[PDB]
Amino acid sequence: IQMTQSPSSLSASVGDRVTITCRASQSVSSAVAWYQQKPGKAPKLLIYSASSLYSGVPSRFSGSRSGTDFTLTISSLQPEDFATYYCQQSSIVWEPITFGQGTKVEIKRTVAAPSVFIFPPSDSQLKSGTASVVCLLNNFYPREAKVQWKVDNALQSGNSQESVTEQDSKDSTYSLSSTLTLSKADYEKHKVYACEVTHQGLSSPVTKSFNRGEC
Amino acid sequence: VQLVESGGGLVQPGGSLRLSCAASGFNFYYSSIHWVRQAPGKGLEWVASISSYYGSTSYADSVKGRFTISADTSKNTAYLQMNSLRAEDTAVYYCARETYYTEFSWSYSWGLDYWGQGTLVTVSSASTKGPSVFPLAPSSGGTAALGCLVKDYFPEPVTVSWNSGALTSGVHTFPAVLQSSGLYSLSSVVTVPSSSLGTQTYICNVNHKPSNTKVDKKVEPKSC
Amino acid sequence: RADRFRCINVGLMPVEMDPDMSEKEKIEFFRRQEREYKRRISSARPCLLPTSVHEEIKDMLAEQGRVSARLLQKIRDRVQSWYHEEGYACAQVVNFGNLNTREVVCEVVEGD
Repeated sequence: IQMTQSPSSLSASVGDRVTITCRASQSVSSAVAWYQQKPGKAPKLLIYSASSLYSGVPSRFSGSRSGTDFTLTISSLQPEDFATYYCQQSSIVWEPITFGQGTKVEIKRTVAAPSVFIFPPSDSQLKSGTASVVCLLNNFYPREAKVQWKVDNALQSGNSQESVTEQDSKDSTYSLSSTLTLSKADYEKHKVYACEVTHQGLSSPVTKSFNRGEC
Repeated sequence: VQLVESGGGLVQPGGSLRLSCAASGFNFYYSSIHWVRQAPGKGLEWVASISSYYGSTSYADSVKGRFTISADTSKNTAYLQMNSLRAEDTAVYYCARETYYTEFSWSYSWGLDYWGQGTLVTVSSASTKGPSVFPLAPSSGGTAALGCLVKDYFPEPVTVSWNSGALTSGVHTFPAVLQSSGLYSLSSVVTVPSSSLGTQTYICNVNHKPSNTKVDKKVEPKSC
Repeated sequence: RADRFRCINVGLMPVEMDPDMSEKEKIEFFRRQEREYKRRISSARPCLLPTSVHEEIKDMLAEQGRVSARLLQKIRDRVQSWYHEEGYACAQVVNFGNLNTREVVCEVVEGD
């Protein structure tokens, strides 16, 4: 039997009321549980029997049932509540359990501009470890941000990878890393390496740069 | 009450692996043990369950015939024997406890209340590689950024700490990214007061158990 | 899982659970349910279901060697089919219980 959650994701501010729905598809049931999962961590049981609060869970979490439609409500959304929430059904005679697809809850907060840093390839790395140039955007919001790599003012595409931290448990900001990867030969055929950052909190895009060799 | 997963690791496609779940602190004869997995960037997927009270096992269709769940009740342990493993079986596997009552007409579940920490299973013909650690030196208000780049390792995971765990405020360890070489890379950064750069020592401690790699790298500003 | 089968007529015959039961209270709930089902079997009457249909059910149990919802549905269908074909028009299998034991117990209300 299927469990269809809605919405797939949502964004709300501290203090807001958040609602997540979950429909049991192709069967009635009665044993629906709700779980909260932080990225890469074991899920935590929030609600069992569709209404019962599990031991220690704050009372701002609540659950309700209307036939085959189950609802998880967060009353006073807190910054530490960002997570993926799952519903789960447990039917009779040890029938297979099913999880919903999950609903990702992100905290909406006021705009915050990133602090930008650039890191040249390590001077202890160039011996066969090639050239990795790192651009760091620290403690910003929203997650959307554009990082462009310029080498001698030439836009370089296809050779950078980004990676974003999860939302901060206290201030709801993100941090982001952009990694430009070049071979040892190509790095020394150019002098100026720059990371240009465009973001909603920046009135103009901010560039951080260094020159190869000049420490 | 605690559950501990063991036995995960790297295995070639078509290989076999046996995971164990030691559950201490309750009466095994009255609770079911579930295996639930999470592939990278995907949702929770229930894998299998065993009830000692009803003497029953259950499987998801995606693993029926390949996986066998079992239990040693005297040792308080549950097992998931995984045969004919595929790349799509690569995932974090958790075990969880569920107190569960059923008749034919109705049933009652107290939820999957206790969960293990999870163990990673990587199904790939690619071989293990240890990571290379490079400093991200502070260069050249009042706040400076520094870090460590961990490059070219396989499989996941690596862990990074600062000053052997004494330094936690301002630390951001990024999720690993998959490079074209087939290996993983990530970075860990921390912001510290500028004045401390000459008065304080900053070391990143990197640990990659799959390749038995343990590195401590001090990060200093470059003296030009 | 299921080597034995019993059919009982229980005309008279669902539990509103306590909200924050402790571990010991869950164990005591299971024990209470077992004890009450023992009493329920003891005070109930045997089914009209004849020996041949019992052997058919025993064969269904022996074929899979493991009970499941689909097998219980098939057993319910067989039992109700015999009852309705025999002239007990409002006969109904209302439940299966004692699923934690080697003996599946089928509860019927016969009527007529």
